[PDB]
Amino acid sequence: MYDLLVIGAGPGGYVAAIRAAQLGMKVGVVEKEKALGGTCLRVGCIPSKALLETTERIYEAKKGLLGAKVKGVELDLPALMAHKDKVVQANTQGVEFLFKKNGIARHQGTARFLSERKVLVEETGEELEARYILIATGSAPLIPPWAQVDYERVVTSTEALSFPEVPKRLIVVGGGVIGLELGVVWHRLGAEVIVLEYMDRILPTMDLEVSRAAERVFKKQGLTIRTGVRVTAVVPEAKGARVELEGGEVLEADRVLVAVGRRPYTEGLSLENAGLSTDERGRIPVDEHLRTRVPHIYAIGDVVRGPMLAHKASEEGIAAVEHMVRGFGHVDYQAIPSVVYTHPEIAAVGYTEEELKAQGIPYKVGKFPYSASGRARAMGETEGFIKVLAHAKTDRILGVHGIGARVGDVLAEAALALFFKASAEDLGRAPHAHPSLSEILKEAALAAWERPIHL
Amino acid sequence: MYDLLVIGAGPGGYVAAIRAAQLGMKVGVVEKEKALGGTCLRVGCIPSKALLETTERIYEAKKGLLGAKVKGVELDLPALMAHKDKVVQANTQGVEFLFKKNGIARHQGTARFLSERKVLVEETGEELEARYILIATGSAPLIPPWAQVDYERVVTSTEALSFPEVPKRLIVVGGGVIGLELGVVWHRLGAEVIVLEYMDRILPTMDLEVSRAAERVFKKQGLTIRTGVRVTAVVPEAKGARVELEGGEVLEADRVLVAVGRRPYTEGLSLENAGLSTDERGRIPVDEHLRTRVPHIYAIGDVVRGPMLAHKASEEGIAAVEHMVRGFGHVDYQAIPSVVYTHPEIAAVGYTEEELKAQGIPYKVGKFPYSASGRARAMGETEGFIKVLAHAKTDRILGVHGIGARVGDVLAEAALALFFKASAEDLGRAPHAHPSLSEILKEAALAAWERPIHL
Ligand SMILES: Cc1cc2nc3c(=O)[nH]c(=O)nc-3n(C[C@H](O)[C@H](O)[C@H](O)COP(=O)(O)OP(=O)(O)OC[C@H]3O[C@@H](n4cnc5c(N)ncnc54)[C@H](O)[C@@H]3O)c2cc1C
Ligand SMILES: Cc1cc2nc3c(=O)[nH]c(=O)nc-3n(C[C@H](O)[C@H](O)[C@H](O)COP(=O)(O)OP(=O)(O)OC[C@H]3O[C@@H](n4cnc5c(N)ncnc54)[C@H](O)[C@@H]3O)c2cc1C
Repeated sequence: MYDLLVIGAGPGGYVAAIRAAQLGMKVGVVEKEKALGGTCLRVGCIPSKALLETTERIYEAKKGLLGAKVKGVELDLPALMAHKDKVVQANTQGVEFLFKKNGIARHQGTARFLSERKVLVEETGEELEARYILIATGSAPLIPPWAQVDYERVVTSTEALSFPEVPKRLIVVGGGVIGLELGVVWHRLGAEVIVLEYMDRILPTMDLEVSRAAERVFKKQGLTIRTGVRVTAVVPEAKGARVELEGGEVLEADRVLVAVGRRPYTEGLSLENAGLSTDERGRIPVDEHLRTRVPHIYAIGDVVRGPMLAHKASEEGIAAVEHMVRGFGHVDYQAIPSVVYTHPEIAAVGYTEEELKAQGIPYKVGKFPYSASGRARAMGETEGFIKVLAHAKTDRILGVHGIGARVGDVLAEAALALFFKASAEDLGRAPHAHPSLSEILKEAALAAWERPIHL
Repeated sequence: MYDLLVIGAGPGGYVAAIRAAQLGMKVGVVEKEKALGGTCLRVGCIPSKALLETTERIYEAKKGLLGAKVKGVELDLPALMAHKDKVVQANTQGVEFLFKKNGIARHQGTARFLSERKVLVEETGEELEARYILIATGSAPLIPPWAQVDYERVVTSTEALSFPEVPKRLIVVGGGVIGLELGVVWHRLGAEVIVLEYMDRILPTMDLEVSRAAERVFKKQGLTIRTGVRVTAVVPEAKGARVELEGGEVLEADRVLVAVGRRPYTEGLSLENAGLSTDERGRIPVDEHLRTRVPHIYAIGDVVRGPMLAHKASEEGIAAVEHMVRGFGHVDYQAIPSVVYTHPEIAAVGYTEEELKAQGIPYKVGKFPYSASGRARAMGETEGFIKVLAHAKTDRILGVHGIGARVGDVLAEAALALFFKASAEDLGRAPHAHPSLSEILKEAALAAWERPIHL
């Protein structure tokens, strides 16, 4: 039998499988979709970043380039979508390559538990046994009952990656990362975009300061952002769709993207046959080693608690399989960055000010603006900042947060510093290339420690 | 009198002055040029990066943007140069702001030693005394006797930042960082550029594998690069200039940039009156705390040994003044990155393979290509790599090197890892955002340690 059977071939599942193979396990993977790579590769991170990177270049050329006159920039939607598809194709084929290289067996079908040690692949009729089972079934779009999604006029993120033309009017229901990113993609191509959010801010996982800054920037760019608004219905119409709000207001658009969250996905898994159940939010409860209540069955990624991120899922996959083989594993949740791939980028790592205040932890704030950065100035960027939060007594970095050009790339270093349990002093004293955006992080760190040089 | 008198207001001097004021010293600074910021801000890092960032965007638009049909792009050189000037001016005014904020006194003129403790500001006639003196006089372009520089047709980097029109043909004599960067700027604007280097490689401070890749990339972009050639004369002509090579070959061009290096600058300083002298290369010898042989006189930056980089100078400035006040101070030379701000960027930190082999240090190589990167592919980038060198016994990161889009940004993280004396395993295990160019570093690190997930 298998040593490890993995259900799902997303970031969590497929990386777990490769690591397990590296540890000497005989591994099988069941995935119901034809291509490997999960939500992230097929309809998530990869296609969305393809669209974001390319539209960003297009948008900047349309606004004008410093030192030049651009005579014309015409969207070529077939070419834009072809690039997206080619990037996805290359990535999924890469996972296939790595499975074959690492000797990982793959089954195509919906895995369903028969017992705690046996799983049916419903399509092939195969019954598979394993010593360890790793549930990595991911998530799915949350579709509230009031949202009548027809996958045409009222859509999820998947269809929003592939609109057959630019929507004259797009409404995004939900002010989270996914909807905002896709809102920006189509706004750059000429769509009038309106974002509706029930909560009193967008990007709720970010530090409040960063959420507020993000809203200002996107409004300046020309998106309409409306927080504190409860959508009561979304209904398709003949050649568009309407969005009803609490109080009677009705908005009309050509497409409406329903992006109010994602829910852990366990449909068709028959968890009950393994002696398992989901909690109130649909998650599979796990302990600190990612074991369910049945000790040889682990769960990771979007199907369990924690930030619904690809690299969160993969790190949990690594820790789970390392625990299976060695009896020890661990994920440093405080070193996992969360990034929004708009321009400017928006990011968070470690604790927000809100979380520190709630936990009663005393801290110092260090902040350095992009306006004081030589490199940012050189690029024609002036807006944004990075903020370092450090413990008031120990100087330990507790969190790093920012908004600005490439801030996600810059905060890669911040995540490393957190992983290294760095002090603000040590981050700020470390050499940083001049002139570079990393110097913004350096000065922010110095400011948290004591004082910066350049403020 | 002053506690500290600093000679030179470049990255070394001006940062040292701010740090010194922070430590409670009474500080004066003598600078002969009207504007503060030194070579770097006035005629170096800042103007060159302004030109590089802006021409990069113009050049991409000329080549075509993914998902668009782009018409021809028309250069506006007055607008390009206006941006450069505006960036420089904001940066030099920033230094003025910080001097005033920190209570640093400034003198305009050439400093010249009268004794070990007294310095004449020649143009104001002031005789200035100090407890500590910090020589941060920088460097100047190396002009070999065979190069007849008239600062019009045959020029240094300073004039090459401000050519009145795009030269139809530009020849760059010297294949180092500064010449290559400026060659690329004008090439993007339509110049036929030829780079001549005496050594058998360009970018001699890079890892040899990286130098070779750089040569291939720039040739493919359309630069002519000729290594192994000795220029024997450069002479201005009426409407151009000629470059003679050993053996009789003569090249002709509209402008010739002589960028064969920079030399430590101590002209007019009368070092001998301080009881000091320069070595054979023109450097001021210093000990491990940056003291000259006269222990209250320190020297830093381009005027002393080590990489001639702005952040190297400023770090030595911090270390020198922390030694004056506290008797501490430290510079981690192994963590200082050297970056070339072309596209793709080119970078090095810590030891090259050549240095490791020369020193007999056993090491492992880990390499991950941009071709395997999800984020890189989404951007339309496929070329380049990052390479991590780790000690064969201890797994200590010894060096990190790369070429690729934004590789300098990515290697900010590598510099931090080196500063923390971390292992390849430490770096490779750290969470990294997906999809991001930083994952290229992560996978290279894991490959150095043992094996990556994605190869
Ligand atoms: C548009 C969009 C953009 C995103 N952008 C980013 C981003 O840039 N960065 C980031 O970190 N995250 C991003 N995400 C989130 C990211 O996609 C998820 O966090 C990630 O995919 C979670 O990985 P996972 O392995 O837990 O689950 P998934 O990637 O969802 O994989 C689960 C797999 O399990 C399969 N499956 C489920 N049940 C069964 C069954 N019973 N039998 C067989 N197979 C089954 C599914 O077909 C699926 O392929 C984005 C998401 C969306 C939709
Ligand atoms: C075109 C170009 C591009 C560059 N790009 C980069 C890059 O992007 N990144 C990087 O790290 N480095 C770059 N550099 C190198 C960088 O400029 C130097 O490493 C840096 O300026 C060194 O700082 P410093 O303080 O030692 O000397 P400097 O910046 O040269 O400052 C010395 C100052 O001392 C003054 N001075 C000298 N003698 C006297 C005297 N006796 N009295 C009064 N004043 C005096 C000079 O006028 C000068 O302003 C570049 C250089 C060039 C020219």
